[PDB]
Amino acid sequence: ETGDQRFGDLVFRQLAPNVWQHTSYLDMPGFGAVASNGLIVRDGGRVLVVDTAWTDDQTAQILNWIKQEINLPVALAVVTHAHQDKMGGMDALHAAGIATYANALSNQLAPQEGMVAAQHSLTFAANGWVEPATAPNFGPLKVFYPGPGHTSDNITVGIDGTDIAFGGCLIKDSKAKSLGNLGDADTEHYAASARAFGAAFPKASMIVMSHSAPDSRAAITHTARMADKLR
Ligand SMILES: O=C(O)c1ccccc1/C=N/n1c(S)nnc1-c1ccc(C(F)(F)F)cc1
Ligand SMILES: [Ca+2]
Ligand SMILES: [Ca+2]
Ligand SMILES: [Zn+2]
Ligand SMILES: [Zn+2]
Repeated sequence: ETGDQRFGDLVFRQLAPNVWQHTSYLDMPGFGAVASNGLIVRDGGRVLVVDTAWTDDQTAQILNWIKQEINLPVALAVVTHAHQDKMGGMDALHAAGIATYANALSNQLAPQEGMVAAQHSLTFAANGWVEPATAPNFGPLKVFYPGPGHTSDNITVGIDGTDIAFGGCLIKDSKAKSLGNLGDADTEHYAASARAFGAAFPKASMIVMSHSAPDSRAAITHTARMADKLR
């Protein structure tokens, strides 16, 4: 709590001199607020965003918070897979004139998932690293596709010059008792994908994820341990 800022429906937490976490909440009618996290990154004189909020209105609130608190232009956004918690606000980013980037497969699945596709598609080598020509001027964002897990399209992001990596919805916290909704999951490859994310970002000590508070690297090995049990 203490330290967090609220702006409309959203909550913001500073993780590092130039990195903040954004949290938005879906109101599940019977259940109440379900939190989802993304990241905001100040890169010199511009801002980069990872993930939308659940809805367009909430995504607009992120951008307005950036305008109010950082007052630097948002140069691009990258969304980490084609479900509502990470791509629900695409229309808001587009309306705001932010260039948007997603895994090619996310963009291909988006219509069927009821999401709006990003403008640009990222592609990935066999070793999981983004093909650099598809991610121009990403500054410190290092984008890595670990393999199928939470979904087949899930990607992850590390921030150069920080100790932070973002596992999105693939990674659960180190006290988690399950892997959550596995309805679109690849149960066979999940564990290796979790470990691959760990290997991509070997010096990250702060692991940020969609549905828990930032954790140590314990979150990675813990998720992989649970995932091992799906085979
Ligand atoms: O199941 C979990 O792991 C979990 C745990 C805790 C909080 C959220 C989630 C899952 N959120 N989520 C992911 S991750 N990908 N998609 C969705 C989603 C959820 C609801 C809707 C709906 F309610 F609005 F329909 C849509 C998407
Ligand atoms: Ca919409
Ligand atoms: Ca689905
Ligand atoms: Zn999902
Ligand atoms: Zn999620």
